[PDB]
Amino acid sequence: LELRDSKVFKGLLYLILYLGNYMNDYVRQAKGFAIGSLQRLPLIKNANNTKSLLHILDITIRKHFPQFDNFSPELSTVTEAAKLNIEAIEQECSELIRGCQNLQIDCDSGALSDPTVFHPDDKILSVILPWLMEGTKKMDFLKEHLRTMNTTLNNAMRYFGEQPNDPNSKNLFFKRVDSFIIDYSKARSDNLKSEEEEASQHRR
Amino acid sequence: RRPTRRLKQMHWEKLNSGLEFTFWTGPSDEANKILETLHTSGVLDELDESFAMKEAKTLTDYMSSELQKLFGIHFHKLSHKNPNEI
Amino acid sequence: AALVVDNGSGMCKAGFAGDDAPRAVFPSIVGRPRHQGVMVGMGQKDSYVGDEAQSKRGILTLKYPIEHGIVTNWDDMEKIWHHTFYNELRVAPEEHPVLLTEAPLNPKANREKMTQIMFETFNTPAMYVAIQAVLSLYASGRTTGIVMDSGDGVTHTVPIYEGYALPHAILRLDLAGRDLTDYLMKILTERGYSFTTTAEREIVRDIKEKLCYVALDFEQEMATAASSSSLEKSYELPDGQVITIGNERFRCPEALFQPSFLGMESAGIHETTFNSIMKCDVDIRKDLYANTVLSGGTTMYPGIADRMQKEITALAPSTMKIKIIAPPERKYSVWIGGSILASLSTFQQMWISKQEYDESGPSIVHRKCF
Amino acid sequence: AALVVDNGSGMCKAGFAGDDAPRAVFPSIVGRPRHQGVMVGMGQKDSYVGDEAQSKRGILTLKYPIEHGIVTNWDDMEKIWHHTFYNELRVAPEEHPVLLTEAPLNPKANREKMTQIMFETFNTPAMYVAIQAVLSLYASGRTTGIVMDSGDGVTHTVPIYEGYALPHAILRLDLAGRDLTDYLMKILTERGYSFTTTAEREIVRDIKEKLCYVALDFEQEMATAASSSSLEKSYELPDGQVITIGNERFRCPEALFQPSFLGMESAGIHETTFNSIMKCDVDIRKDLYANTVLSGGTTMYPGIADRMQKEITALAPSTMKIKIIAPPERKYSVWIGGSILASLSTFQQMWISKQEYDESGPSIVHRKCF
Amino acid sequence: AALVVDNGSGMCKAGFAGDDAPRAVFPSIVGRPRHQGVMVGMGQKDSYVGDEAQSKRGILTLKYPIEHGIVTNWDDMEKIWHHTFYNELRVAPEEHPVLLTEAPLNPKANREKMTQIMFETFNTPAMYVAIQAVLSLYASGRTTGIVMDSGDGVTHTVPIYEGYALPHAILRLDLAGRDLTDYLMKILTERGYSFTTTAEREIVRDIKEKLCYVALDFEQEMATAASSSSLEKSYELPDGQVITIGNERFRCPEALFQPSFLGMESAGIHETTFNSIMKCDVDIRKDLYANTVLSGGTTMYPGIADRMQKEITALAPSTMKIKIIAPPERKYSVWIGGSILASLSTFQQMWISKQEYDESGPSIVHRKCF
Amino acid sequence: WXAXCPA
Amino acid sequence: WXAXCPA
Ligand SMILES: Nc1ncnc2c1ncn2[C@@H]1O[C@H](COP(=O)(O)OP(=O)(O)O)[C@@H](O)[C@H]1O
Ligand SMILES: Nc1ncnc2c1ncn2[C@@H]1O[C@H](COP(=O)(O)OP(=O)(O)O)[C@@H](O)[C@H]1O
Ligand SMILES: Nc1ncnc2c1ncn2[C@@H]1O[C@H](COP(=O)(O)OP(=O)(O)O)[C@@H](O)[C@H]1O
Ligand SMILES: [Mg+2]
Ligand SMILES: [Mg+2]
Ligand SMILES: [Mg+2]
Repeated sequence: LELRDSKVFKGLLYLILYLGNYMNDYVRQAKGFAIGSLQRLPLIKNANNTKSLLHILDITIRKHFPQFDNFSPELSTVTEAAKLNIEAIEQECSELIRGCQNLQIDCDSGALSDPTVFHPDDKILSVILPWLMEGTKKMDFLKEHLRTMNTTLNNAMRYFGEQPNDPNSKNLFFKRVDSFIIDYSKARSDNLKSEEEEASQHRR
Repeated sequence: RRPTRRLKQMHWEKLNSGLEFTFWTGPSDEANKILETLHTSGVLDELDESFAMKEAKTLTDYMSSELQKLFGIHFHKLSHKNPNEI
Repeated sequence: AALVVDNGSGMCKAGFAGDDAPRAVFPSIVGRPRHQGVMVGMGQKDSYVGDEAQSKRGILTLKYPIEHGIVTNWDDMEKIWHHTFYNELRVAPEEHPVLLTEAPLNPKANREKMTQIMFETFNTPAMYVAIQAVLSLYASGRTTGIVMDSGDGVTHTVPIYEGYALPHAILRLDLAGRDLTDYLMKILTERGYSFTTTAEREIVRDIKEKLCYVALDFEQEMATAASSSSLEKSYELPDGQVITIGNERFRCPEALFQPSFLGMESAGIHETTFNSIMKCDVDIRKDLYANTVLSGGTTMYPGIADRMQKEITALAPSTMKIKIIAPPERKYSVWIGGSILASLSTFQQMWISKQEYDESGPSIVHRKCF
Repeated sequence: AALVVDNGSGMCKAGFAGDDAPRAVFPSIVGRPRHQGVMVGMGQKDSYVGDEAQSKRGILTLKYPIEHGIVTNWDDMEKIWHHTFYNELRVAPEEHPVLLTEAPLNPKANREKMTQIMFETFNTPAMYVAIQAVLSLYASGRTTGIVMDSGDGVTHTVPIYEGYALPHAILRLDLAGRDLTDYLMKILTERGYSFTTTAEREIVRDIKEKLCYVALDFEQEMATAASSSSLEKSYELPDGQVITIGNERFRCPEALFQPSFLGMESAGIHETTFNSIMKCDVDIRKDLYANTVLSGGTTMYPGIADRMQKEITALAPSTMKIKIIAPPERKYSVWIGGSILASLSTFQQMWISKQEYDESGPSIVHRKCF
Repeated sequence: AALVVDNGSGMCKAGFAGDDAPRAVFPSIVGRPRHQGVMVGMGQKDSYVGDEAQSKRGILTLKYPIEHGIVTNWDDMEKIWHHTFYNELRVAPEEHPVLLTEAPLNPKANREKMTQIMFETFNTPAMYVAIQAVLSLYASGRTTGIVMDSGDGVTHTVPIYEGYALPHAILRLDLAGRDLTDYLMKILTERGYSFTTTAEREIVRDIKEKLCYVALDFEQEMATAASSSSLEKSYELPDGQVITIGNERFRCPEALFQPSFLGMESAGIHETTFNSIMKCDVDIRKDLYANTVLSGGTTMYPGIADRMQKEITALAPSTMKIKIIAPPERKYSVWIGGSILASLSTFQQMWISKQEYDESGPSIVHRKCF
Repeated sequence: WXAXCPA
Repeated sequence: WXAXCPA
């Protein structure tokens, strides 16, 4: 939701497209691109290979676009979400419902249903039943939360043009955005280190 | 506005299918002011000078293309010898 | 003259088309100083690449940019390629096309990244990328056979046919030179020698290349080594200390044929080669058996040709005939095969021209050179 | 009953099988008087072993017979064992079997001489050698997990899926409590305190045992200590002077997680645990993550369990759950586990009989024990 | 015109950058009279510092403001610098930067007060504090080698490889010429000469600087000295008395290699250097054995180079070639090395400017100097 | 040890 | 020094 409702990220994306379309040929003047195309920025170099397209984007942003000066603090949940595996979380969580659903048939009509075979000193029935009702109430909350995350993630995906049906895109969605963020920060750090030292040398 | 000289092409993947639901479709005024700012800022002029590509520097066979590769591989020891010698 | 640069996990070989030996062969490492510098005015660099890193490896943290055949650091890989052209070869790639070598079953991301990096940072006029295993048979002079590609990365068995790699029949194997190097220091601690740092890993690699060998019979050699001191050999460390290894000579290379020593469920290189052949068609099975070629530095152990032939003979049917081809130049088989392909007159057809790259984009590498 | 002797680099614990605590716990130091005896009234023994040397440590040169878990001086080790059986345990070894402990990945000559000494000097009826880390898991009532042992010489991570340890995934580092003591006295000179001699080394160990603690966030805690006060603690030396230590309280334990302070390229105690788990099977990784067990005196710092959990969580995938188990009596976990093993009825067939050693010599220790 | 002041425990050498020899060398002693003046005509002062104190050493109580490389009296230290700049160099420090030297492993408060005093009492434009052992390597012109800097209070070894120092292998010994002087006057009572007062210590120091030497074989020379009188030498006291010293000539310098005579547990200087090399990595040990550099006034004994070579050769492996460098001007190696540093063009970016000190304070020296 | 460390 | 030695 934060990425979808961030005007700074959209504005920065619009700026890159205009810069890219200026260099591109008239036959490939596209009006949009996928998020995965952001990796081509560091691999383009000038004549002396000193600076990249991302390197000069830092100076341009920090000279005529003060609004997009620093978006990393604005979008921090994206960086944290990049370390999570959505497919693994979905598989792990959905396993719990399968266990709970199977437990209900076992306690009510399965092997555990019959109390004759139970030992007299066997409090398994007297322990599972109080917890099962409480667990079911917590279980519906997890089911709602799973669908809520799936709906929001899918809605935020088609907004950026990513394919939701592709399993590859679901896993690597926030990581691709995170990969662009660290690249921008590294370029900004390199830009400050090179330029400030040059200015200090001239002053002294 | 187009540059006077060819520059480095920054290829992309384009958009999956079309602009049916993506935010690129929306013609918000925020996108418009970026175009006018870039057209006036001293950025497009700098791109032509620094990002000019280094030109290109380029450097009757009835025989099957596939079999050409095989013959050179087996007879690599006789590259310097004419076909009359082979 | 088209450059033939064969990047590798352990060593990268560079040269020119038509030559019979690589011009520059240096280790593929990028080391950085872990200690602060006190002497001013020396102009010490920030990162050392190649032979410079090895010479000063005592005060560096050597990191291999390529691990298990996948480039985990695309910033250090550009450093090595930059060092290969300007420093070791002293040739500008502006007027020389560059030939690169992939690995079997390579991810598509690496394929496009290699093309994008060199076509922009180095802007070479042309490029062609080929499989390392495919080039191994080209150097031997035969186009059909099965290659037991091994090295410092991951062992690959690629049964190529008519110069084309079979995609389904390729079997991977993580047993390589680095695993044996790590296993050698684990069993060398039984005699009281402790090599743990990355600087001392290079020392163990020197021991493996000079003293280690493959025994024809493991059980017979084990009893002989314990009974008599004939098998023991002495090695001298750079600091002057003399070490002695008694039975580790034939125990570290033996891990190739018995991976259970390292705890891997997968079978040895003797069974992987047999398994790969079975995946191919029945009619072409006869040709592959008699045209098996070893390649890479891992298969350079003395006696590995005889041990492989004997062990694969039992697994194979008695009707089949075994002929393990082990050329003496198998260390540079990948590079030599690349030079042969580059020098071909018909090789000009499948160049990836700079002009064609711009109009098509990085995706041209998948369909042009395959 | 069977004696359970757990010889350690810093301290050695001896007792009886079935007991819940070691009977005698004394430092494993042998000291000799450097000065010349002047009086004749008292005995003035040639050498002092154990707590006797600690009391008179001013006039002796304390020497540790064990370094990094390897017995460097076998003449002094015979003195300690002779002191354990005849002065502390006050029992005859000729009637009771003896159980010993050896660190993993040790020289074969270390445990070969242990068998020879036991069966020729003390004439013990039986003997056995067990891995120190394996016994640490038994004291916690578990048979599936990873044990993070850390003492004076060795800090080894031994993942134990079943009753037997996994040999291929054992990681051993030569960074332990003794290394931190040498680092503590190195950074203590920054405040003007100089401890050089071995007698002064025992003073530093007392400071480390009482004031040092592991900070949850090293970077944040360093800034807090920069504001002075609220963190300096006063310690009283045996002379009588009062010394104050500030940021040195958490800097010394921080060398565990950042070995770069000591100039060692090896990874920290948090990464070496994650690396050890990664060498196991995918199915077993789930159990090892949730059953991590700490042991040894080095892991007794206040807050090491909390800091270790945070570091592993960042490295490990977020799906897995991390649960670090820190038993209150983890200092004596190695001995307690040995007591359980010795008291078992099934273990009676694992003893090495005196006749068995005679027929095969000292070499039987490798084949039987593990 | 940077000032290079090398304050030492015994002597402080002050001069100018770019020269080859120190401009002024005087003892670093501040003495005050213990009597009361009787003549009013003479312009008696309160305290005498430098060569003036030595001339009147029979009356004053000489005190060393620097002890073991640590300034134990900051009131007296200011007097020496005030005497150095305005009387010996006769220059104003308000326009020239000052380079200072400090022993390694010194208290952090020592160099903090050095920065504060000059920046507030003399108002020097800049500063830099360098390690004494590092500067000694600059004088020799080398870049790799272990430097033994045995002075008057501190004996320290700092190994440097290709300009990158190793902070973990630095060993410091608190045994130097001043401790030998204290030991020399102790054994001089065995013949009938009693030197007790601080004024008479300078007489003993003159005896050591002319007659003492290092014997190649102490055990052999001890028997020879007790069987003849060829080793006896006669020295003339300032009062006219003639004293004769025999076996004490090679016994006082022998405490350097066998500190057990002084009652210290520290190893000899030959073992300290070897222990420092052993702490280094294996790959750099070969280059450190052949580039050992000696400096300081303590290492000026006749034959110390030959004795050190023999002692290290026994400990070092036989294959290695030990080459000890003993330049004839090793007494002023620290100052000469500092002259090259101050005159370097690259060094102008590492000066501690006044503005940088103003914003932070005395703590700036920690993060800007090694 | 023998080669490496001190032990 | 403070604690240890004399300096
Ligand atoms: N003579 C030899 N004997 C045994 N092993 C060797 C020998 N030469 C090289 N090796 C091993 O082979 C590895 C070199 O692998 P290499 O073939 O260069 O990899 P790649 O195929 O990627 O180029 C080294 O790490 C070394 O351990
Ligand atoms: N309370 C404590 N806090 C910090 N460190 C401790 C504590 N108790 C013991 N240690 C450290 O543990 C080491 C010994 O631990 P232990 O494993 O019991 O002996 P050993 O290492 O000889 O087997 C000592 O060197 C000491 O530095
Ligand atoms: N020619 C000499 N032979 C032996 N020892 C000497 C000689 N000259 C000076 N020394 C000793 O060296 C000590 C300090 O010398 P020096 O290195 O100049 O001091 P610093 O280390 O402060 O520069 C003096 O105490 C003196 O005893
Ligand atoms: Mg290869
Ligand atoms: Mg222990
Ligand atoms: Mg000096």
